[PDB]
Amino acid sequence: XXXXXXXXXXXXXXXXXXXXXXXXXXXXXXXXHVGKTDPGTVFVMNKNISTPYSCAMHLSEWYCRKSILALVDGQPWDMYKPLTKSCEIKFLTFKDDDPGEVNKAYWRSCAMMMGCVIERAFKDEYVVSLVRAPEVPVIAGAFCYDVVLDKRLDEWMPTKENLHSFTKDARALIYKDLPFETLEVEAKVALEIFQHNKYKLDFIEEKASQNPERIVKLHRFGDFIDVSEGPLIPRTSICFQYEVSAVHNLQTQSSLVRRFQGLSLPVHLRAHFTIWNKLLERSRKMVTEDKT
RNA sequence: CACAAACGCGUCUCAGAGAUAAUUAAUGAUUUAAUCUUAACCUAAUUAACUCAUAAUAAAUCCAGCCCUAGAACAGGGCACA
Repeated sequence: XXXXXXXXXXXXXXXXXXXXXXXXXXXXXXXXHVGKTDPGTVFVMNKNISTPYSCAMHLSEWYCRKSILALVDGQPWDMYKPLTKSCEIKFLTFKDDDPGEVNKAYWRSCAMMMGCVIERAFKDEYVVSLVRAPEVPVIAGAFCYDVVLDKRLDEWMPTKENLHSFTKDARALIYKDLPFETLEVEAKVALEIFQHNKYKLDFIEEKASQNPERIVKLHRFGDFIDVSEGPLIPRTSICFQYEVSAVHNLQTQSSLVRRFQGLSLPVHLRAHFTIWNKLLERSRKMVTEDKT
């Protein structure tokens, strides 16, 4: 499973390098960024596939480190979202009155993150087998990560120490400080990469083919790749803590589905350890609910 | 005593025990048939110091900010954070 993951990561890196090469082949472009977040700001630079986060860096280190999301021409985008021609750049943060976008992005980042973690733990033991299902976001403050496993994992029970170890590895990758990557790829090469995952194949085939856009955004964290229609968390330093609350088993059309669920911590801030235990209980209860 | 504080002039408390002092008082008893608290040896009893069966001590790893009978700073305490 290590050779297949290394070959898939090498094929994804070659496809990302080829797409990036063919898209950035012309390095002559005009990027004008003008808008008022704080009072007015006017800047003009020449680059292709320009990053608004680099403009945040251009302003100062403070607004840079406090940058979470980027509102462009009224449309909310990730800070890694490339800009072209004239654009109006606004900096959206958690403390702002509109938590929704950064919240959704946060939950989708947490789902992805564990998408990597579980896989890495499953790369520790060759006995286990993992197949990723689609993820279900919940605006109630929940996120559900769906997956299916080998029969051996169906026979063997998920002891508490296990999930604790998953949490430890999650925090490990959290303080490892690994930057997220944003790739623009065709549905074809993507289909080829996701061939080993049936649910993702069905996802792309059914949903993405109906969509007029053949350009899909692949978010890469470590050796893990995920499909996202929306913004991602800026860095690994943004997420202070993570926890694994509980799992569920659903039976549909004579098929079994294993759904893992947990919670996340915004703006690197926790009130106390008591309210943390309370957050554990709340987490598990929200897992028992399984909102849809 | 002109705030709810600090004081005595006011009130309360003060304890075993073990061992040895230098004197001094002995038991069976040699060397030296007697005698002898001593040479040996089991052993009876004797100020303060010299010591404790013990009483005070130590859960670091956030503490912004607001307060305190706490306070030079610091330290200590208390305030139902985002």
